[PDB]
Amino acid sequence: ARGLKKHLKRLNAPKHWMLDKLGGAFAPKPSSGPHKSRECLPLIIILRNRLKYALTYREVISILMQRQVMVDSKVRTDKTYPAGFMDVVSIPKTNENFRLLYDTKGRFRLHSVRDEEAKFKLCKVRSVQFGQKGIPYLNTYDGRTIRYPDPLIKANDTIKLDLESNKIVDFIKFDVGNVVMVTGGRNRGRVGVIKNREKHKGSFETVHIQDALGHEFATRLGNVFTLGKGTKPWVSLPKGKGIKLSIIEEARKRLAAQS
Amino acid sequence: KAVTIRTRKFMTNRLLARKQFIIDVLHPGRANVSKAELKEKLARMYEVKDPNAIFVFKFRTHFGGGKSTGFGLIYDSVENAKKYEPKYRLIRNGLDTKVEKSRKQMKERKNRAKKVRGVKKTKAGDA
Amino acid sequence: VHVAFYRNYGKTFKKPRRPYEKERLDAELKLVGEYGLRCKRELWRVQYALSRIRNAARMLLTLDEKDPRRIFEGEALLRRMNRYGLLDESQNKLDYVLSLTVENFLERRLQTLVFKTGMAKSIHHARVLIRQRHIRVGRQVVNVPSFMVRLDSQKHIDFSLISPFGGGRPGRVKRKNQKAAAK
RNA sequence: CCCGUCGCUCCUACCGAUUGAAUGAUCCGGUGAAAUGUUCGGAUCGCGCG
RNA sequence: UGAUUCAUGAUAACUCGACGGAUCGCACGGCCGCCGGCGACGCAUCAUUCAAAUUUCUGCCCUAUCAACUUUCGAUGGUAGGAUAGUGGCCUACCAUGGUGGUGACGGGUGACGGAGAAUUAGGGUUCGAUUCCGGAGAGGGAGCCUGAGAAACGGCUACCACAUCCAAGGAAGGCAGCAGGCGCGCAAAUUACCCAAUCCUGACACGGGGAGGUAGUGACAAUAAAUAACAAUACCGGCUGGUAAUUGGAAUGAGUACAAUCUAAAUCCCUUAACGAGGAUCCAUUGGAGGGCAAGUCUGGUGCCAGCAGCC
RNA sequence: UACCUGGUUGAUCCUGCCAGUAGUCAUAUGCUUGUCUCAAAGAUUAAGCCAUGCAUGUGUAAGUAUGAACAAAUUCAGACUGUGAAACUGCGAAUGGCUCAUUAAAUCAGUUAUAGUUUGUUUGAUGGUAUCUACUACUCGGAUAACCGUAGUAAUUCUAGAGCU
Ligand SMILES: [K+]
Ligand SMILES: [K+]
Ligand SMILES: [K+]
Ligand SMILES: [K+]
Ligand SMILES: [K+]
Ligand SMILES: [K+]
Ligand SMILES: [K+]
Ligand SMILES: [K+]
Ligand SMILES: [K+]
Ligand SMILES: [K+]
Ligand SMILES: [K+]
Ligand SMILES: [K+]
Ligand SMILES: [Mg+2]
Ligand SMILES: [Mg+2]
Ligand SMILES: [Mg+2]
Ligand SMILES: [Mg+2]
Ligand SMILES: [Mg+2]
Ligand SMILES: [Mg+2]
Ligand SMILES: [Mg+2]
Ligand SMILES: [Mg+2]
Ligand SMILES: [Mg+2]
Ligand SMILES: [Mg+2]
Ligand SMILES: [Mg+2]
Ligand SMILES: [Mg+2]
Ligand SMILES: [Mg+2]
Ligand SMILES: [Mg+2]
Ligand SMILES: [Mg+2]
Ligand SMILES: [Mg+2]
Ligand SMILES: [Mg+2]
Ligand SMILES: [Mg+2]
Ligand SMILES: [Mg+2]
Ligand SMILES: [Mg+2]
Ligand SMILES: [Mg+2]
Ligand SMILES: [Mg+2]
Repeated sequence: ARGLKKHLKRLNAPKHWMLDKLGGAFAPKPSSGPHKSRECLPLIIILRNRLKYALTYREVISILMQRQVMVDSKVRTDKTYPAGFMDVVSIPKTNENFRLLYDTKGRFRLHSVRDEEAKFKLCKVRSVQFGQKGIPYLNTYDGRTIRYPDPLIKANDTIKLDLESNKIVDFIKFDVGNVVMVTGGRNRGRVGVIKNREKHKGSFETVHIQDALGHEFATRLGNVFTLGKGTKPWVSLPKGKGIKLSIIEEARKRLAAQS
Repeated sequence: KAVTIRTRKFMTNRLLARKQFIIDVLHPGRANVSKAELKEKLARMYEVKDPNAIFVFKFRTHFGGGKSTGFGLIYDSVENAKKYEPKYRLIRNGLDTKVEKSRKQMKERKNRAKKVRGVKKTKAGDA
Repeated sequence: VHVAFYRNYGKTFKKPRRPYEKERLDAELKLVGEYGLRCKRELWRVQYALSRIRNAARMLLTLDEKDPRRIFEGEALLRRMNRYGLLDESQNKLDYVLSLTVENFLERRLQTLVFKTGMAKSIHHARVLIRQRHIRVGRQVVNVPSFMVRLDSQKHIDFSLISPFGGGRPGRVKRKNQKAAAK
C-alpha cells in the first residue's frame, strides 16, 4: 500500500465481534482512539448488533448525531469510536449505564451498572516519566495522560479514576494476592488471584493466576488487569464472575435447564 | 376465517421515538393479509391516533401457508417517522412522492458540466 | 469480492467403487423397492450419512473412557441418535451406534412412517401423498419424503388442514365433476 | 522358428554452408532527452532595496 | 530500563524560526464602561491510536551436460564525512584483504508471486494453490518528479521508446491487468442493465457521492432437494394373497397459466393464493452399453478380413 | 477411511508393465434437460490492442454572497443575519477495484528488534517574556475568483488583455 488503509473486510474483523459471515463484504473499521482496533468494540456494534436500538448503519448514525450516547461521561458522535475495556457507556434518555467487560468466553459484554458505579473507571498504568519542565506524569493503556501522579504509583498498577473530576482517587499496586482479570490471549475474561510472578531478563514476564474454584492458568504481564486489593474486585463483575466452565459442565447445565 | 396478529420481540425505542416488534399473522382461510389491513389492525390494537405512523415491511409467508411474519414500527407521531424513516418506506405509506430520475443521466450531466466554468455551467450539463 | 462466494456446500453421497457387483446390485434394488426410492442416489446418501456417524462413533471409541472429548462427543452423538429414534434408551452405549444399519435410517423417513401408521395403502401412495402436500408433521406442511421424523414429532403426523383428506375444499377434479353433474 | 543387406510408402528426430535470423538479460566503450541541484543572467513587478 | 553520558533540570550562546488565534455560530447575563456561558475551526509540544520503513533467527521446486564466485567501476571490514525520517558501502576519501562455497556457493530453468489453504485420505505420503482473506508487486516498457502526513501515484505530471486518435496541416490529445463492451487469441469464459435500499468508505458533511458493494440478466463450472404417476373394478397368471393389461372407474397433484396480495430502492423470482390446467395422463427421459474384465441375448435381417467395432484381450 | 480384476503360455508359477475400476471446489467438448435452493464465470494462449458510456468528489448554526437569482417583509429605515446557484478557501482523491508480468533467502510464513526512525487524523494532557526609544489592537495592508466586458484559435475544464469586490 501507499498509505493508511481505510477499509476492513468482514472476515478480517476480530472474532469477538461475532459478525455474520454473509452479512456483508465489510465491517466497521475502528477509528483512532484510546483503545486498539483489535481490542475495542465500536459504538456501531453496541447500538446495532448488541442493544438493537438501531436496525441499520443509517439508524446508528441518526441516533449518535442526536448526542444521546456518552462514553466516559463525554458525548461521542463517532460511530466507529473505539470503546474498550473498563469504559463506561451511558444513555441518559434510556437511563442505561454499561461497563465494557470481558466474559468468560473472551467477548465484550455490556454489563449494566448502577448510577454510582458509573461515575468511575479503572485504568492500567503503562509507565511514569518526566515531561517538559520536569513535571512527572503517567499514561494509561487507554490513551490517558495524568500529570503530578502519586509518587507511589508505578507501571502496571491500577488507578481508580473519577470521570466527573478526571482525578485519581485510589490505586492498586501490582502484587501477588490481588484479584485480576485477563484482557488477552486464550484466557481472556477469566478472573483470579495472582500466585507468583516469573521475571526473565530481556523477556516477557509470566503471571500465574488461580481461579476461585482452584483452577490455575498463566499469562503474560501485559494481559493482566488488577481489579482490586486482596480478593474483592473494585467493580461488579459480569455473570459468571470470570469462572470458565468446561464444555461438559456447560452441557450438563444446559440439559438440566431444558427439563 | 379470522386473522390474528401477535407481536413477539417488543422494544420501546426512546432514542428513535418508536416501537419495534416482529409481527406474526395467522390467516388460515385467506392467501395473505395486505399491509393496509395489518396497519389498521395494529392501530386498533395499540390505539394509534394517526395510522400513518405505523410501518410494516419484510413479510414472508410460511411454506405451508396460513401464516406470515414481518417487522413493524410504530412512531410516536408522523414527524418522527418523517425524520427517521427511509425515504422509500415513507413513499410506500404515501407520506412522500417518488421522484423519477436516472442515475446514468445524472452522471453524464455531471461529467458534461465538469468541462464548463461559471454560471453557464448550469446549462452546460444539459447539452 | 462477491459475498456469495463465502457460502459453503458439500456433497452428500459417493458412487460405488465397483459399478457392477451383482450381489450389491440385488441388495440395493431390494432395499429401493421395499422403501419405494426413486433411484440409487437416495440409498447411497443414506449410506453416506450412516458411514459418517459410524466413523465418528468408531473414532470416539478409540479414545480413553475418561477422555473429556470422548465424554462430550459421545453424549452428543447418543442424544442425536435418541432424538431421531435410531437408538432406544436401553441402547445407551456408543457401541450400539456401530450396530446401526441403513434400514434403521430408512425406517425414519416421513414416507415410511406415513405408510406404517396407515395413512397410505402403499409406500408409493405415501410418497405421492407427501409430495402432493397432503401431509403435515406438526402445524407445518411437509412435502419432502426424505424428511427424517424425530421421536417427539412422530405422533403429530396428520393430513394437511387445507387438503381434501384433512379438511374441506376438495380437489379440482372433484369440483369439475360436481360442476359437470350439476347440469 | 528365425537374422541381415537390398527394394517400396509413411512418420520422428539428428548433422549442416548460410562469417544464418529474432527476442530477452548482462559485459566493454560512446552519445545522451527530461528533471533536480549549482553558476551566471535580469524580461518584468512592488516599496537604494525585495 | 535487563542494559543508555536515557527521561529531565541548569548554564553559555546561536538561528535573518511558515510556532506563541487580527477566525466563526448560538444565546444573553452580573457589577459599575468592566466582566461573563456553551460550542466550531486553527497553531505548537508530549503521550496514545491508526501505520509504515528497516530488521533478528529458522524455512523454498528442478539442474553439476553449472565448481569455483565476488573484488578496475564496493566485493568483506575499519576510520572520517555526505545523504537519509532514521541504521547501514546507501554514497565519497583513505586504509586492510577480506567475504561465499560438495553442509552445493555462483550460474541456469520454472508453462515460479508467497501464505492462509485445495484434492486424496490406515499411517507415512502424493499432487495442486491465477482467483474474493493476509503480505508483495504492476498499471503498455523504462526513467524522473511536483503536491502532500502519506505516492517515485499513473481514472497525476515530465522525457525517451512502442503503439495510437484528431487536424482547417499551423497544432492538439493519449493509457480498461476498474465496471460493461469490442477486436485478437485460442479447447477455453456472461449484460455496453438498475440502485445506493443492505454492508461499509469518504467529504465542510445526520443530508452528497461510491461500476466499492448490492439487485436483476446470461449461466447443466460445482452443490442441494425433487415430478414424469397413486388407488380400486374386470380379465389373465403364481402361491386370502401378490404380478401384468394404450380395458373400465372415478380421486390427487404440480409443470404451465393468472386476478390478488406479498416480495423489492423500484421491479423480477421464491413463498401464499381466487378462476383454469392430465389418460396413449402426446404434460411422450435421456446417456451409454449387452464375449471377458463388468450388469445385461448362443434372438431376427444385412455385410462378408469389406464396411466397421474394439481403453486391453 | 489398510481391497484389486483382464492381458505374454499348449498349460504353470513369476518379474513387469499395459488396460480396467474409483476421485478432482477440474478444464474443455458431445448429447439430453421439467421444478426448488445455492453458486463459479476472459486466470491458463496475448501484463496483447481498445470505439463508446460510467467508475471521485465534497456544505454545517458554526471560513468567504450585493448573481444585475428566488421568497417574505420594510413606508421608512435599513451593513448582513430566509433560501441560496456560481466562485474562492479547506479536505479527499496514497483507500477501494483489477491482475500475477517481474521476482528463488528474494517476496513470503512463524518468530524478533527500533536504545535506529517517520506518522494528517482520534483520544489525554500541556501553551507566561514578540512592541521594549516608531508606537492600529474598539481590529492592519495589497491583490484575485465568481461577476462584468474586448477577444484569439479548426480545436480542448486551450488561452490573452480591461473594470470591480
Ligand atoms: K518461502
Ligand atoms: K542512514
Ligand atoms: K564505513
Ligand atoms: K512475490
Ligand atoms: K494532506
Ligand atoms: K473492461
Ligand atoms: K449505501
Ligand atoms: K465388457
Ligand atoms: K473462482
Ligand atoms: K475545491
Ligand atoms: K490529499
Ligand atoms: K516474517
Ligand atoms: Mg490498494
Ligand atoms: Mg540528555
Ligand atoms: Mg556514518
Ligand atoms: Mg496465490
Ligand atoms: Mg501465469
Ligand atoms: Mg480474475
Ligand atoms: Mg490481495
Ligand atoms: Mg505503484
Ligand atoms: Mg494493455
Ligand atoms: Mg508509460
Ligand atoms: Mg508511474
Ligand atoms: Mg485505467
Ligand atoms: Mg488508482
Ligand atoms: Mg466454459
Ligand atoms: Mg449440477
Ligand atoms: Mg416428460
Ligand atoms: Mg455378465
Ligand atoms: Mg494405500
Ligand atoms: Mg493362448
Ligand atoms: Mg510469472
Ligand atoms: Mg531471511
Ligand atoms: Mg500522531
